[PDB]
Amino acid sequence: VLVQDLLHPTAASEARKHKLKTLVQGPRSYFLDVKCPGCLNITTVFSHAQTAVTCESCSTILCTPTGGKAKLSEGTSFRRK
Amino acid sequence: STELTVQSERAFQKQPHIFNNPKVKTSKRTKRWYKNAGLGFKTPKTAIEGSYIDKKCPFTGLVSIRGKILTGTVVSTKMHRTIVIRRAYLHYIPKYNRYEKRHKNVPVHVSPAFRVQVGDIVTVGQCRPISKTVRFNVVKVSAAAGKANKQFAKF
Amino acid sequence: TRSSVLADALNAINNAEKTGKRQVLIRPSSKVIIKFLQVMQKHGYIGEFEYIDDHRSGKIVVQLNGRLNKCGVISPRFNVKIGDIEKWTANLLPARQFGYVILTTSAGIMDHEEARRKHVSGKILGFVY
Amino acid sequence: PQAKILSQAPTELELQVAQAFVELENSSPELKAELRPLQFKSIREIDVAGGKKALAIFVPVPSLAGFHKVQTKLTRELEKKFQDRHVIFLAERRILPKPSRTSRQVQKRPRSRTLTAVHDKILEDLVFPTEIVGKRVRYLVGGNKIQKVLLDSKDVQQIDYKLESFQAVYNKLTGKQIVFEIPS
Amino acid sequence: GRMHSAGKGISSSAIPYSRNAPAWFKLSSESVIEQIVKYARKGLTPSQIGVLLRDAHGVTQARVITGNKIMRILKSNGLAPEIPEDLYYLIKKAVSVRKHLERNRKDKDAKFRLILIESRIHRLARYYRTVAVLPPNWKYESATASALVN
Amino acid sequence: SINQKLALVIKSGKYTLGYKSTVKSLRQGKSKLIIIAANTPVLRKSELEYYAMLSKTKVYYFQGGNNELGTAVGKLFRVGVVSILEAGDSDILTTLA
Ligand SMILES: [Mg+2]
Ligand SMILES: [Mg+2]
Repeated sequence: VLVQDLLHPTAASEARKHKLKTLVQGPRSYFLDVKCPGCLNITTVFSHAQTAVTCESCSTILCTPTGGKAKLSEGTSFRRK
Repeated sequence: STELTVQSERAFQKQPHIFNNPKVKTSKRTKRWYKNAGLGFKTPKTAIEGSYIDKKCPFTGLVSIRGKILTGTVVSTKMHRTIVIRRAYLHYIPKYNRYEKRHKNVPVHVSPAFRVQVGDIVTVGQCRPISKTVRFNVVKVSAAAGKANKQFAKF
Repeated sequence: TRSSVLADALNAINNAEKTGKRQVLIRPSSKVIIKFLQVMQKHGYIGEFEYIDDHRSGKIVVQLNGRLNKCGVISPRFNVKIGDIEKWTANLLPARQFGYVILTTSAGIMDHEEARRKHVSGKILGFVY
Repeated sequence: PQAKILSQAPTELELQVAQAFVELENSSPELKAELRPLQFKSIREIDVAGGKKALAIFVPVPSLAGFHKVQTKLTRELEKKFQDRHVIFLAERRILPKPSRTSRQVQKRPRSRTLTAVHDKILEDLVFPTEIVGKRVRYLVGGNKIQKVLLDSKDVQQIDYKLESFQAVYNKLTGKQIVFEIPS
Repeated sequence: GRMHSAGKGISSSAIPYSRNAPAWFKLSSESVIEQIVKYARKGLTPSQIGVLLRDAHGVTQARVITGNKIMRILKSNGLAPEIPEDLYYLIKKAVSVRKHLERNRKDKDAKFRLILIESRIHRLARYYRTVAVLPPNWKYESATASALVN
Repeated sequence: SINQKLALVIKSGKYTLGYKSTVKSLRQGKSKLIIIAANTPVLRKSELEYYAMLSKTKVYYFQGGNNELGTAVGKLFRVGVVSILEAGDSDILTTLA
């Protein structure tokens, strides 16, 4: 381009980059507030949880570890943050 | 060394020309001689009120510290009242405009006032020829903690 | 392994300049790089550079002006005397009227002209012209 | 309980603030364990370029955790009583100089006592209700060095009218030319 | 990268720029500490404590929520083990390779792998002996190393 | 996994090593789980099974001889049978193994 703005890249340009290779490195992972069908208590889980997070009522699975993001247990109700 | 065989060989070990009178008794029964070494070297307290003799001690013996003051690292304490220090330095070669690490071993007489361990940094003062190879005495040992505290049994 | 972050900064500026770019992103933005760039900016070989302060080491975006010919580093940082500075500038600089050999000195990071006029000498970092 | 909440004898510029703390204690459910034990060191008055003044008050920093809990409330009615002022809740963090070569061996300086970390904590406490999401340092071609502080877009309505007073007091304390911006 | 391989992959964790986090944590910095100690009383290593805190709880990082890191929390609460967890897992990997090796003596790939694992142990143990995390004269013996893992 | 449960019993709970202290603990009724090695003699393990059946304590069979029990409990000698007096922070009693 021979002239570009490194200090103010496009949001579309930054969103497709690697998490390390942005202008300031940060994660794309987040946290979720999950309600199991068993009870009403809010349990905070991780997106890439990599462990079978459990609740007190439905104490079998609330998610399932995978290669990347955790798979929520097909009946849970979650909201971000 | 107040104890552990002050007199341990065929000769009676005493400081020369220092007289302990057996007529005028005192409350110490030991008349010890010592001197200030000079050059801001504090005479150690074990040298002041010990019972060793060490005619080559720079505080209680008959040797004066004069000449050069060097600093080295103890690499051997296996001799009796004598240590070898290792002085590491850089030598410059003008052709390549660079340096080389070089070491020189210095044998140093050490008084029993000091406790000297391998890995310690000592400063040494030049004296008259003490032995075939020894021309220096330990005048001060530099060790505060020695990195030997976090190295033990945990709970 | 990154051994000289100043060398990686000066090679990135030189590669962006030789391709004709007007801006260059530098990692990981040491303060030796900041002081070297401040001498380059003082003498006009670069322009504005802004330091992106992330919480690890930072980044520097330098604005070029098509004006630098070669910014290089001398590695290792040789100890230069006050009489060896004329030899280093005769060896490294294209002419006697322009170009500066940058010296890290205990009076500060400075080029050979203000180091001679301060009568201070140290080790040599690099050159700019 | 007037001068006991100041811990210094002078002066009346803080004594009127110290009494204005007590008459703002008519909230007995929340007076206990929230506002009663809090206490401040000193008061500085800074003039902004817009003709206004700003209070820069110092709290002794064992207690920013409990003091920040009331700061976002207490700023509102303190500003209503003291219009033509902008109140900023700083902490008194000691700055220790770095040792020279010929200096005596004082205890090792913690990184919190360095000059750069105190200035960073001055900035963070200066913009309290927002969070700093980035920092840039422009190095101007004439030798100028301008700090840029990026603020989180959430909860900016409380602070957006005080950015000039924030940069005037920070230039007064740290002597550093700074600006602010909010990404969108 | 990959001191004992040709891999150049990066695949790391990018922690946030926010040194105060995460503005929805309603749990106290004290209560997460007894949750750390509760998990450490259950025998969990500091890396497994941080994983389990990040997953079941909202703990982004213990250093950003509390004042210190997890292994420092265990040291101040007296639950630091005799061996660091990375050296411990390296030693038990070399023990398990050797236990495989007496059953399969002609596993020359496993012998090459054991040499690489043991050389990683000697480099890590030399660093620990320099920084006095480990006592001096602490030697990995490859025969008494099963006593270090139990 | 099982060795981790044994190691957490050793660090945090109470136990006795050996045949004679295990028999004494079974007679006192103080035993919860007895772990018997693989190479232990069958007459010896038959008497340990009888005492555990006579005192209602669980029996676990270690997959490995007395050399492996000694290493699993952290010792440098062969342990033919280890009795667990009181579990510590481990769930070796709640889990069947
Ligand atoms: Mg790489
Ligand atoms: Mg290699």
